[PDB]
Amino acid sequence: NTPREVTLHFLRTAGHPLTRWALQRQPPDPKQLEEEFLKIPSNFVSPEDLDIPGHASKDRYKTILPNPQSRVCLGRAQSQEDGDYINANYIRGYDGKEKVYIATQGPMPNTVSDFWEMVWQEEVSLIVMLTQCVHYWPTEEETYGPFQIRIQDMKECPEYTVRQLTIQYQEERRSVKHILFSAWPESAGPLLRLVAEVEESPETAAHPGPIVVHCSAGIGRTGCFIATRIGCQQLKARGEVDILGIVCQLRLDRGGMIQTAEQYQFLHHTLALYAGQLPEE
Repeated sequence: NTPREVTLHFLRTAGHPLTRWALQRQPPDPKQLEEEFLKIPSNFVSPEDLDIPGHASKDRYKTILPNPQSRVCLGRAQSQEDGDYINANYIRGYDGKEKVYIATQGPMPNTVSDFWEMVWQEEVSLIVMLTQCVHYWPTEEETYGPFQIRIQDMKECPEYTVRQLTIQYQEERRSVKHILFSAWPESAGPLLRLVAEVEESPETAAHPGPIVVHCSAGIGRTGCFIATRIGCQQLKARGEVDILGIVCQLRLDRGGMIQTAEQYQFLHHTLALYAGQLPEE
């Protein structure tokens, strides 16, 4: 069978379930975790696999491309702009539940309207931004294509900034919550606090929409955050986590999720911290 079907077979059958006790008390050593990560195929799509004319000006990186099986197709809200193309994929969440996250690259000045279009059509109530990219949100009030965004409220937390945005499209207004994480990491503390912030965030849309997560390329820091979230959900609900199975399921939705083995080993560390933080009850 073809190397492409070898890739698909590995990402569907590989799994290393770890009990809450094994993750905390006897975890795989870094050498084993590194070999395990290196076995996982990147699942990158080549420019030859996409037949979407005029997409290259929309991409930040020519090598990092959205998988066509699960990419986000834009609607027709924009007039001075044809094409349904955005560098973004739908990500399955806990138990392979459909469209729980959208992993996307950092918006370029020419893709800012495309980004706000996605937020509107997908009924997104929450955006998580991971950084240490152009500012696509206004300081007070800006118009981006057919969309008007206004800052309603802004609070400063020791680790992330929370903005309450209102997106306006003709007669319709929607509320979107925006969290900007600053420290991305040295420690996993701030990351679990970010996850708790996401967990405490109410749905503000008519129908539950996916959570937009981005960094710059939308695969590295984006991939860790989503894997942490699902991993926390596995530990809370089951008492075990299959980290290898999570990463593999991510690679199927978007190629290249989690770039480095350091990120893989930190992922084990974060979920180990979370396990100790669970109710006693």
